[PDB]
Amino acid sequence: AFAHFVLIHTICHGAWIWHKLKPLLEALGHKVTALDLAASGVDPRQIEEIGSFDEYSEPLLTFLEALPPGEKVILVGESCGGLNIAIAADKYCEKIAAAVFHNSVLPDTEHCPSYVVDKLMEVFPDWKDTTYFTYTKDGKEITGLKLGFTLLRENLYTLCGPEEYELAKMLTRKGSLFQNILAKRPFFTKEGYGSIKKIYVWTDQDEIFLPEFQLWQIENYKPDKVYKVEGGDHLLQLTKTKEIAEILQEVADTYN
Amino acid sequence: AFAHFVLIHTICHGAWIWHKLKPLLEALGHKVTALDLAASGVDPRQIEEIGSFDEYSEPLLTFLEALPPGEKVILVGESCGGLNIAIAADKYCEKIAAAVFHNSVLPDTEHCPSYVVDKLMEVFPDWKDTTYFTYTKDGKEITGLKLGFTLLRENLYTLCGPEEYELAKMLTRKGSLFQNILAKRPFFTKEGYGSIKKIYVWTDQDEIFLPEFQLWQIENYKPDKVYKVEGGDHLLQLTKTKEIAEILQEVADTYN
Repeated sequence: AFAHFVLIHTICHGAWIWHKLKPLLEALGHKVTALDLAASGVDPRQIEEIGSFDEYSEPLLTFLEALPPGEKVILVGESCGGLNIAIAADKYCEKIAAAVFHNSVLPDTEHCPSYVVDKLMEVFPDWKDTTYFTYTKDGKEITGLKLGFTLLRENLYTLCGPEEYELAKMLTRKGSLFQNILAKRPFFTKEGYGSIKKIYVWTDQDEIFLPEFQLWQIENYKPDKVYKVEGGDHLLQLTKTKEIAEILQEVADTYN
Repeated sequence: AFAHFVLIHTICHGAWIWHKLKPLLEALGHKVTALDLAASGVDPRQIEEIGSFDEYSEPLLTFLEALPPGEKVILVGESCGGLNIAIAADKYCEKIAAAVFHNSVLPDTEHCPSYVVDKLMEVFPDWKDTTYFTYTKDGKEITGLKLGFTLLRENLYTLCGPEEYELAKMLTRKGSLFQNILAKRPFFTKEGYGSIKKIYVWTDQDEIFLPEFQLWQIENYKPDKVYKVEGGDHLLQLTKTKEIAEILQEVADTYN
């Protein structure tokens, strides 16, 4: 079967991270939308204009709003994209056939929104040459960051080619986890986010979202289906593009 | 020998177009700077804020200004990047060891700045699905454009892979040729731009900067050296990356 996939990048990243997977999915006959979230990729906004993970998700929310009644899509989020998925699901669960997590955070409904993010910081505390800054928006102090080039090279693009890593150095922008804002945000709902089908894709060779963290998330919030890709790195859409497309095809044939 | 190359993208493009060539040049021991011009790539400005090709060149001019006395670089421009080179040379000729034109416009000093651009429009009048718009800046009506996806696919990324073409669809932004502004701009000088060494690189398989146009430019303003690459397409830094690096190495060993 064919499906309409909506690819969601992580903070500091942009739609460009999906430049290899998107054409492959289309070669399978699927419809693919790869969005730039607020202040990401070529979006015109700067991070200082964004005050929460929800505002950061605007482009995704607006896209879903534009979907005619009856049209469903399969969301695919990488790394922190899982949070965008949760936010979107509490607003448009009926338009989501399923959500696919790609080495991504997996929020739940029993703990506050920042729960898995706080856990991630515990498992991976050293972000190496990543730099941080602060700005104020809507009366709150937000911590912004810019992923370090060494961190990118060693933990994210571990096995990616130098041509792919180059795009990261040229295109990655300042972003934020809005961690303190997530902590005070209303919990994700059981009726919205809790009701959607969730497929968890990962590899134990991920050098940033370590096995301890990912296995911890799976035990914390049981996915409907779990796919483990052998080898590759954190950026499976670059190092295991073909494998990811095959998994997404199966998801398309399973959930609608 | 080693040199410091400054790669300059064309309008509607960004530094990302050099993601393959930059690491290759560095693997040869060179220092490489790939800039995002105004309102291009991840530059924060929008095209409506730019009123001339000179303002558009700001990032290049600012970069050259920051070069300590005695430090020279080799400029490499693609397509319309040749105009940025001419503008930069009339301000920092002493900091330019040489300029390399990569399937690029080659301005002269005998005709107005828009001369070769006007000729290009005559040789390649149909830009297919490219769209146009107008905005006003500093009392002038400027024609902006957004390269059509079909034009990109068929004439620019002719022989490039679908993964490279995807980046173009995801990253290309609105831009402008500032043609009417160039027409009224003071002529490029013989003492500045006219004095720098110019190396012309091209391929007769270019589907947008056609052989008629490029051979016309070579006859119009005789380059110090001409390199013709067999095969490939308009984007030789993607389809003939290795060949381009070898040519640039020879340039580095020739001009300093």
